Amino acid sequence: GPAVGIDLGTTYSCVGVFQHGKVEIIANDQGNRTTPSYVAFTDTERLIGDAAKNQVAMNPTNTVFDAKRLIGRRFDDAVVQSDMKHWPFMVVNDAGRPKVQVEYKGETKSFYPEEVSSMVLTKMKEIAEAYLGATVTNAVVTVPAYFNDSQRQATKDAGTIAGLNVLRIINSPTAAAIAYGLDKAVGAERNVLIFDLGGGTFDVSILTIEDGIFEVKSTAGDTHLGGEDFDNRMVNHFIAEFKRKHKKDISENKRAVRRLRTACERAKRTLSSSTQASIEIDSLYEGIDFYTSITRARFEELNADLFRGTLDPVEKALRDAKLDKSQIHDIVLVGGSTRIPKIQKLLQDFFNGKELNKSINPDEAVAYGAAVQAAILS
Ligand SMILES: Nc1ncnc2c1ncn2[C@@H]1O[C@H](COP(=O)(O)OP(=O)(O)O)[C@@H](O)[C@H]1O
Ligand SMILES: [Cl-]
Ligand SMILES: [Cl-]
Ligand SMILES: [K+]
Ligand SMILES: [Mg+2]
Repeated sequence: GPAVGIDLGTTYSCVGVFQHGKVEIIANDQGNRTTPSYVAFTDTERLIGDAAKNQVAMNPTNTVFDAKRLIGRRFDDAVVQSDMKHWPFMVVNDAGRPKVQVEYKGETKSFYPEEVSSMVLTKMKEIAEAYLGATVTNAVVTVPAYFNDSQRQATKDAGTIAGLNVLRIINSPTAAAIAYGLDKAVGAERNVLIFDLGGGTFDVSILTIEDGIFEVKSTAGDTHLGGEDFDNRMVNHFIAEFKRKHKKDISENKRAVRRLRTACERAKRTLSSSTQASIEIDSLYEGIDFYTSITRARFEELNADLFRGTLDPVEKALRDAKLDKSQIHDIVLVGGSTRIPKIQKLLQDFFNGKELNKSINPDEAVAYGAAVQAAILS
């Protein structure tokens, strides 16, 4: 006490605490309200969060991310087998269970997905503690509505290992609805749609709420669609640009590409607020600096297809919920990618002008709700 709410995301995590009737989204040591769900291993240390992602470009093999794509799954799992091909780190099989293998202090080591995630939760726990100036023990941790028992169990174990007493595992969409106070009894049932576009996944959930009780009507989306795909479209655009101006292709330089990706991710965030953004990278390739810029319009074209496609899962969710657009009482934005103006237009146009619940930072909405629920449970 106080107990906190932690959003353990695929790419970013967020922790909040509810005090004096208000939720405080807690900033980390670097002043960031969300922290990368990254962990890195080196000859001398173990890095978590910002410190880990900041060195991902020079240490691709021992920097782990996406642990949430493995958590609660078996090695033989089809999705595990597919994802493994795309990760720079190794995933091994231990008695039918996946484990990430890395080099730490010169020796080989493997960790279960819940162990990597416990490291991320420990970081969030310490972040809350630095702010509260007290020890944090109780917490509510979130999971996608589609997680099964094994995944929920593994996420809870990750918390226990982090030294947290998990009060409860709740679904992200429900946490988001709770953040907006949509769980208050108000007569009859209400249909709420959660549009969650994160950095690596896209989830659309339709909930029916009556008497403070939630009913997941349907879920839709794409487990391999997120802000990270928008960054790639930008990376390819600039690889071509650098090639035209310099007669050089930086494609095979893993570090140069990762550093360009990082500059694009940052330019992207700026484009949600401004109509243009500057990209300036020192010594990108062979000592050549890359100073350029990109417009919001340009950014939207490079991603027009991906953006527009987010509406397919929305139509399917409605169909599976046996509901029509007009029957949705509230539309909630979750995920940092929903801060993109063009995406808000697409969703809004689809719902014929209906206003979107977007006052709470989408990438903080889940942690916000979990923080509210954690206080209640305490
Ligand atoms: N202002 C912004 N505009 C566009 N994208 C953003 C903005 N802020 C954060 N993002 C993106 O949101 C994604 C992940 O954050 P969320 O907070 O969505 O994480 P997670 O993937 O774990 O759910 C990233 O792709 C990140 O670049
Ligand atoms: Cl930190
Ligand atoms: Cl449009
Ligand atoms: K998150
Ligand atoms: Mg998320």
